[PDB]
This record gives sequence, structure tokens and C-alpha cells, in this order.
Amino acid sequence: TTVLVTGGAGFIATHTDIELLNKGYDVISVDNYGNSSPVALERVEQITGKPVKRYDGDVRDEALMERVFAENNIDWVIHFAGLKAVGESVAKPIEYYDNNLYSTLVLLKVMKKHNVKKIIFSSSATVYGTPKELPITEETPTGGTTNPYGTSKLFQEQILRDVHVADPSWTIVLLRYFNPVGAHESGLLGEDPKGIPANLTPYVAKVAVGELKEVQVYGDDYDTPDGTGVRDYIHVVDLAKGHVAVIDHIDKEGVFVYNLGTGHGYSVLEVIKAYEKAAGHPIPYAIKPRRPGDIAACYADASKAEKELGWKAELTIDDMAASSLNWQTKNPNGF
Amino acid sequence: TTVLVTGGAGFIATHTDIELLNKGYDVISVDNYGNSSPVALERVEQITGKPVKRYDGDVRDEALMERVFAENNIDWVIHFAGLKAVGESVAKPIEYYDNNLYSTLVLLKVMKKHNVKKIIFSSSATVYGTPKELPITEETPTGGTTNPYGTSKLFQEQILRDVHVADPSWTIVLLRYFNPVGAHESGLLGEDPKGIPANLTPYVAKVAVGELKEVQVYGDDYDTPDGTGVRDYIHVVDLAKGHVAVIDHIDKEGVFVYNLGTGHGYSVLEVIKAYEKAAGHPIPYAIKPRRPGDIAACYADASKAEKELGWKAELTIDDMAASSLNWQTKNPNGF
Ligand SMILES: NC(=O)c1ccc[n+]([C@@H]2O[C@H](COP(=O)([O-])OP(=O)(O)OC[C@H]3O[C@@H](n4cnc5c(N)ncnc54)[C@H](O)[C@@H]3O)[C@@H](O)[C@H]2O)c1
Ligand SMILES: NC(=O)c1ccc[n+]([C@@H]2O[C@H](COP(=O)([O-])OP(=O)(O)OC[C@H]3O[C@@H](n4cnc5c(N)ncnc54)[C@H](O)[C@@H]3O)[C@@H](O)[C@H]2O)c1
Ligand SMILES: CC(=O)N[C@H]1[C@@H](OP(=O)(O)OP(=O)(O)OC[C@H]2O[C@@H](n3ccc(=O)[nH]c3=O)[C@H](O)[C@@H]2O)O[C@H](CO)[C@@H](O)[C@@H]1O
Ligand SMILES: CC(=O)N[C@H]1[C@@H](OP(=O)(O)OP(=O)(O)OC[C@H]2O[C@@H](n3ccc(=O)[nH]c3=O)[C@H](O)[C@@H]2O)O[C@H](CO)[C@@H](O)[C@@H]1O
Ligand SMILES: [Mg+2]
Ligand SMILES: [Mg+2]
Ligand SMILES: [Mg+2]
Ligand SMILES: [Mg+2]
Repeated sequence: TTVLVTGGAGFIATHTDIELLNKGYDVISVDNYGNSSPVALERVEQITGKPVKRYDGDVRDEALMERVFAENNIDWVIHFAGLKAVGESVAKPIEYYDNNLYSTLVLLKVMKKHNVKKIIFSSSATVYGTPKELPITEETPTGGTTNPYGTSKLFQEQILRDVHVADPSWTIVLLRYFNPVGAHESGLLGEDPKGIPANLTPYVAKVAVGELKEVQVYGDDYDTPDGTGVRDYIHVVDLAKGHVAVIDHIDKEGVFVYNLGTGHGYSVLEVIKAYEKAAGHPIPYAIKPRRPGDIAACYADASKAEKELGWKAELTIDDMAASSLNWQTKNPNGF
Repeated sequence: TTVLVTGGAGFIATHTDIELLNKGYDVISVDNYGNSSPVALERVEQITGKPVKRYDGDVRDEALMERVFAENNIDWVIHFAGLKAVGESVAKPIEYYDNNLYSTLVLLKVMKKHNVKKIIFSSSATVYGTPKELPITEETPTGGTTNPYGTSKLFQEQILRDVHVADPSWTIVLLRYFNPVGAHESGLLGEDPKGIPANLTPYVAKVAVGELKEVQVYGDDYDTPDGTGVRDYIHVVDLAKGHVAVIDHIDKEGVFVYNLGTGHGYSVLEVIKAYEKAAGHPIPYAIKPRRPGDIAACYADASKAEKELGWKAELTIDDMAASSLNWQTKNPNGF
């Protein structure tokens, strides 16, 4: 089984690459390195002892994607390529909608042309907007998205559903990830964005090892116990294993929806404390205004994925923090 | 004032071109002729005695759209370019989403680059899905769209709203048209799709003049008085005049939403009868299965547009039928 992984050198993709390779799948990456390094793929290869076929370019480049599909026999696609910062998406909607919607459309056009009809889409808890209920299940209504990133994810889900309506020989798996954190136990690979991290834990990790000065905590006036945002953090290795479970167990036509989270919700301050326990010292933070697009609280009921895929997130917020900190200590500037 | 009209040689656009030109606006067309003829623009020029600057190509071609904006000083854009058949959209979702979403995104990218920040978007009663109430007002909730075409229109509206959030110096006018029918009184111009018409009235007109054999009536088991679909038909000349009213009266920043319809609902059989009265003979029809994506009944409350734009649709279903039939009699194969 050959798996094309778009955004193949990113955070979640590189952890997924490892887990796929370790189970005997073949892996091809396509990435433009907007938010990652090609070096991450060397580290995948080093950890696993296995190849990643590497293509360099944009998923919106039809000629490139035609070459990828012409040169390889692809069974599954995992579509990670996208821009993903909630706050940034509010200020740059067109950049988000172009990148995120059109990457998907060029991918699907080329897939259809080669009759490759099995896709895992990297969706997001953001599709639930302000959650109609907590914890969130796959029956919780979607919509009321609060930022163009989240909107783009919900739009993409609908586009994929419409593909199956027009051709029900497709297998479409919509994986709504919560908040992945952490690093591969080896410490050879972890979260390495370009520029200042837009997400919480890489920023916290960098402050803890002295690469950044101060954790910026966006809002303390949310309707949560300590007033900061509450999120379901999941170890990126558990999230990676979920992808392998999908491909191991789903070999039928249809549209399948799964929440991938832990069910445990942590506030921003509780994440900071987890890292402080891991580091053995204070991690400086400051309360700042709310970030546009942010909601108060979201966390998952992931029991559907356990039932149908045999999959559960085992790793704890301490494992997440320790592994993150191990990676960032060994690689303070990343790659 | 210079107005770029994308999809500038299509049905609604050519009627709009006339009304804009007759009020002293300058008009540029960009069109790929997927569903229209370049000859329609000669007829615009002939009716008005005024020029249309003609560009030939795809709105998704960034280099073309960059040339259009570099070569002209554009004040307003009216974005008609899209694929628009409900039933077809169900079978060809990706063609619809590519054409419709990416045309809009390339347009907006180029507009932003030249600081042209006034747009009228050709939206659609389809955004209301199965209407939560009748008649439909701009307060009726959107969503529950039943076909990728309608979905694409609702997605585009949200994208445009997100542009204004990121840059509230924009003027965005979302015009939700109901069902335009008819032709310019001259009979020199009218609805001329490529291939068999996908919409009702051009097909009815062609049957009436003997160009097609039999009106295919899609479903007679809807919850409507005669069981066929019910739509708010609006004379295309009234709809064109609505666009001029927007540009005459709206010169401020913001997002503005208007339903453009008559408030009168007609069944498919009542449309056929209107044409039979206009032709003076039976127009053969046959009851066929439901078309995928179709809803039972939609019609407009357009009083918001009357209030704010001084605009109202005056022309009746008889005017629509007579003018359609006048055009199709003089031009049985169109252009
Ligand atoms: N918390 C999370 O990190 C999270 C949660 C839910 C969903 N997701 C989704 O997961 C996917 C991956 O997230 P991630 O955290 O690994 O982010 P990431 O930035 O590390 O990974 C995305 C990769 O895609 C690449 N890329 C982006 N646009 C591209 C394009 N047009 N062509 C080619 N390459 C492109 C980037 O360079 C990057 O390596 C995204 O689609 C994101 O929305 C992420
Ligand atoms: N009942 C209606 O006809 C109706 C009602 C509501 C909304 N609308 C919207 O109005 C617009 C115009 O409708 P119309 O009835 O004039 O249809 P039309 O097909 O006559 O007009 C659209 C024009 O766009 C062109 N076009 C399409 N895609 C293009 C692209 N990518 N680049 C360049 N040209 C392109 C076609 O060749 C055509 O001339 C569409 O966006 C449609 O969804 C139509
Ligand atoms: C860039 C990124 O990885 N975004 C992902 C994250 O969303 P999400 O926006 O929740 O992720 P963040 O890591 O940016 O934010 C987590 C929490 O920390 C706060 N915060 C964040 C950064 C910071 O420097 N300071 C701070 O206080 C936020 O307000 C929020 O309450 O999970 C989603 C699924 O839920 C994914 O779809 C998003 O792609
Ligand atoms: C291709 C086209 O112009 N579609 C437009 C039309 O939708 P809409 O789908 O209503 O337009 P149609 O002209 O296709 O259908 C009108 C009615 O006639 C029926 N029918 C149609 C064709 C036919 O041959 N036989 C028949 O019975 C339909 O089932 C429907 O009840 O108005 C919408 C706004 O409301 C626009 O967004 C759509 O772009
Ligand atoms: Mg908790
Ligand atoms: Mg089980
Ligand atoms: Mg009526
Ligand atoms: Mg008034």
C-alpha cells in the first residue's frame, strides 16, 4: 500500500510518516516548505530506517501533482497540506481560502483522473465553531465557524462529501483533530514551524529553553475556570497512530467522520504548568488580549474512533510536555 | 465609473451591460464563452450605441486578470462568471467548486493588489436551501444547501464577508437573484446557452418555436398546488436594472445583502401556460423524474431592495414569456 502524504514534511505528517513506515506502508511526501524543513524527512528516514520519496512543490501545481500520480502507484492519500493559524486566517482570509480550498481541488482533480479514490482529510475541531455541546461527538452540529481557517476546513469537508455523492466508489475519511502536541520519543523530530510559532506548545517549549522570552497568553476573560482557553491536547504520536488505524481497518466505500482527541481539556495556564513541571523551573508568561477567532473551550468525545478503529490516545499531558521539551532542548533552533 | 463585468457575455451580464451603458457607465467584459457567444457583445453595442471592451479568457487566469486591471482603471466589479446548473452540479461537484470558488479567489487576489474594493456578487436563492420560511427575506437563515452549485454560492458569500472583516474599506454587495427570464425588448439579444438549455424558460422557448421537441418537466410530486416546482421568475431586464441601482446608490463601505425577485411564485406548468398564451398554441411537455438538487418552492420578499435602492421588478410573467418568444422567434438557433 502506497500513501501520498501532502504537506508531508509538516508536524503531524512527519509523525504520521513514521507510524506508516513502521507498519510497512510506502510513503511519498509533497511539500512546499512554507512551514517546515526538508530536513524533517531525513529524520523520518533516520528514525524508521525507511525511505520517503520526496517531491518539492505546491499541491496547487497541477503539473507537479500529475507527475506525482504518473510516477507512482498511489493507494491512499493523506491531505495535510494547508495553512492552519486561526488568528492569522482572520487577517489573511484569501491566502487561507486560496491555499486550503484550491490545494484540495487540484488534488481531487488529479486523484479522479487516476482513479485514486481513498483519502484521509486533516479536518479540525474548528468545524464545530462555538461547540453546541461538550464533550463534542461526531453528532454535534458543525457550523458557526469563527475564523476563515475553520470555515475553510468545513467547506473542504462538504466538497469531499459532494465527491462521494457524485461517485460513491470513494472512501472519504474526515478526521477532525483536536490539538496535537509533543514529539517522537527519539528527540530527533518535533514541531518546527517557520517564524515565531503561532500555536501554544512550541512557543511554550521555546520559552522554557530560553529561545523566546515570554509566553503570550491570549485572553483571561473566557467562561472557563481560570479564564484562559481550554483545549483537548493530544500527543502527536497518538494522532499519527490514528491515521494508520484508519488505513488498517477501513477498506470500504463511504464517508467516515472521526474526532481524534483525548477527552481531557486543559487551560492555557495548565499547559504552562505541565511544561514547568517538565522543565523544573518557571516559564514566564504574560496575559495579553484575546486573539481573533478563538473560542473559550473545546474537547472531544473520541469513543467512535475507539469503537470502529480500535484506536485510543494513551499519552498524557506530561508525556506531551516532556517529549516536546526533549526535542526542543536537543534542537533549540529546530532543524 | 468603470465596471468590470466577469462572465460579461452571459445571459444576465449582457442585459446588465446594456443597462449600465445606457446610464453612462463604462463596461469591460471578461468571458471564456463556456456558455455564451462573443456575438452577444456585438448586440450589446448595437442596442446601446456604446462600447464594451472585450477580453477573452478565464477569470482563473491570474496573468489575464492582472492584464485587465493593469490596462484599465476599474471602479466596480460585477462577478457573474460561474457555472450555474443545479442538477449538473450534483454530478460534477469538482468542476463547479473549481470554476466557481477559484474564479472568485483569483479575482479577489487581483482586486486587492490594485485596491479595487467594490464588488457585486451574483448570488442565488439557492443559498437558502429548503426555505425556512416563505416568502424569503434577507433575515431568512441560509444553509442546508441541496446541491454543490448552491453550496458554492453560500461559500463565496462567506469568503466575501471574510474579506470585509480583514479590510472593512470594502463594499461588498451580495445580490441573491431568484429566477431571471426573458429578453431585451429589441429582440436582438436573449438567453443563448451552449448545448441544450439546463434552465426551464429557454427550453420552453425552443420547444414553442419548434427547435426542441418536448418540455421535460422534472417531478410532479412536490408539495405544491400542482406538484411541479415553484419559482420566483423575474424579468432579466428588471434584474439588470437592480445592478445599476446598486452602483447608483451604494457608495459606502460594508456588506449589503439583497434578494432580487418579484414575490410572485409560478409552477413549471404555469410557466408553460404563460408561454402557450404568448405563442398561441400548445407547447408539448412530459412529466419526468425529479432532478437531483431541486427543492419544491422558493420565492422572494424583495422589499429591502425597494427601500434601500428604489428598485422594484415591474415586468410580468407575460412580458417575460413574450420577450423570450420574440427573441427565440427572431433567433431560433440563438447567435
Ligand atoms: N493542531 C494542529 O496542528 C491541527 C489540528 C487539526 C487539523 N490540523 C490540520 O493538519 C494539517 C497539518 O497540520 P500541521 O500542524 O502538521 O501543520 P504544518 O504546517 O506543520 O503542516 C502542513 C504542511 O503543509 C505544507 N503546505 C502548506 N500548504 C501547502 C501547499 N499548498 N502545497 C504544498 N505544501 C503545503 C507546509 O509547508 C507544511 O509542511 C493542516 O491541514 C491543519 O489544518 C492541524
Ligand atoms: N437564474 C439564473 O440565471 C441565476 C440566478 C441567480 C444567480 N445566478 C448567477 O448569475 C451568474 C450569471 O448567470 P447567467 O444566467 O448569466 O449564466 P451564463 O452562463 O449566461 O453567464 C455566465 C458567464 O460566465 C462565463 N464563465 C463561466 N465561468 C467562467 C470563467 N471561469 N472564466 C470566464 N468566464 C466564465 C460563461 O461562459 C458565461 O458567459 C452565475 O454566477 C450564476 O450562478 C444566475
Ligand atoms: C497553528 C495551529 O497549530 N492551530 C491548530 C489548533 O487550534 P488552536 O487555535 O486551539 O491552537 P493554539 O495552539 O493556537 O491555541 C491553543 C490555546 O492557546 C491559546 N494561545 C495560543 C498561542 C499562544 O501563543 N498563546 C495562547 O494563549 C489560544 O488562545 C488557545 O486557547 O488546533 C486546531 C484543532 O483544534 C487546529 O485546527 C489548528 O490548526
Ligand atoms: C441553469 C440555471 O439557470 N439555474 C438557475 C435557477 O435555478 P433553478 O434550478 O430553479 O432553475 P431551472 O430553470 O433549472 O428550474 C426552474 C424550475 O423548472 C424545473 N425544470 C427546469 C428545467 C427543465 O427543463 N424542466 C424543468 O421542469 C425545475 O425543476 C424547477 O422547479 O435559478 C437560481 C436562483 O434561484 C440560479 O441560482 C440558478 O443558476
Ligand atoms: Mg479539564
Ligand atoms: Mg470495536
Ligand atoms: Mg403563485
Ligand atoms: Mg427608500
